[PDB]
Amino acid sequence: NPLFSPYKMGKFNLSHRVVLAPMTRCRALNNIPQAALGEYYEQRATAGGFLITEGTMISPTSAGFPHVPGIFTKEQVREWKKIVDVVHAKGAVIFCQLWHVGRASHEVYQPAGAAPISSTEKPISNRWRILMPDGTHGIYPKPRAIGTYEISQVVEDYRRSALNAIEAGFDGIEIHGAHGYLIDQFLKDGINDRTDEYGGSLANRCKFITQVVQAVVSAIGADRVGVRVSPAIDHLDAMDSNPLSLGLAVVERLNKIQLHSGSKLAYLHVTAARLMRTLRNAYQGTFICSGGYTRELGIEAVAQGDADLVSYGRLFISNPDLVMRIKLNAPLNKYNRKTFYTQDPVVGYTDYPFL
Ligand SMILES: Cc1cc2nc3c(=O)[nH]c(=O)nc-3n(C[C@H](O)[C@H](O)[C@H](O)COP(=O)(O)O)c2cc1C
Repeated sequence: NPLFSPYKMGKFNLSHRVVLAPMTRCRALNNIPQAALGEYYEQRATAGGFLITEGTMISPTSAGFPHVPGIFTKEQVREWKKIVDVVHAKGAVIFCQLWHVGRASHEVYQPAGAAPISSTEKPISNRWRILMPDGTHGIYPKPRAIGTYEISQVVEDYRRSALNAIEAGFDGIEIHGAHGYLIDQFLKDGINDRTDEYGGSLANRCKFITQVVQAVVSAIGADRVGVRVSPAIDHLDAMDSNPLSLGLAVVERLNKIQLHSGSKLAYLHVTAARLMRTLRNAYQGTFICSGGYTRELGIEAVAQGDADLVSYGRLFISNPDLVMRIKLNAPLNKYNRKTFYTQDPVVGYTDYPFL
């Protein structure tokens, strides 16, 4: 089983290649990490195993879900440190995913009910609805297209959040540039209708993610920085006319950032020759594949060299010992979609049984 051959992910030595994918669970009440999160990640932590936390707010305007953790206040760093210690006390490596939803927000999630910010003024179409704090579903509003000065301010929010994560004890961070959120709103030409230096050509549309990665790399180091993208996922109207060309353009800038920094990024994380094999071959460094992978598909991806690590999402919600179950080829538990985003600290969160 190649999933349990060790792997060197920069400075971190992993004992297996099963990774916990980032998953918003909405148990961080009032954007403050709770003790339930520490129990949740501890259940899933393994000695030498890699964990990626739920998307974490970088600023008061970055949230589009209820009760998602932040890492932009000192109270948030204080609470995150207790969760990181418990995870580290089981021998695991943990990255904090920095997450800005962009236009994928709503009045109720914004300070003073302000409009969400984005690369464009176009809202997410009527086909998608946002989850509201009371469990209902609302309408995505018109975002406010930000200028270039505000862009550099959002980049500074990524930078300050990356330092706060290291302050909390995180081994590193992952840049959330997937699933049609703020960074994807600049990447995809189905959303980015700008005419300034951040829109139009592939180079202009890759400029925002390039500045975000360079800023956090300069702050904490490249080997503590992971990047996640999803060129071929159309979530929230995040379509590109050429997802392969866009994905290869992003890899080219990531490869260049590593050359200009003298170090490799922690990894490239792609969720969805296959599109995934093409980006892996083009990227000079560690590759994590994500999306619909099983035990056999993950074994095969590592054996054929398609990826170095495999992240599992939904199966990790219902199987806290998913790493052990994959090792023993033990039957897995079903997950309950109803409690994906509820607020109970136990029900549908930490009460999924171990083997
Ligand atoms: C409830 C839920 C929350 C998720 N939250 C995030 C997130 O915050 N950031 C992210 O990049 N992906 C998020 N994802 C996507 C997963 O990380 C993963 O890419 C996707 O679930 C496919 O993995 P799987 O088929 O193994 O479940 C989430 C998925 C689910 C089901």
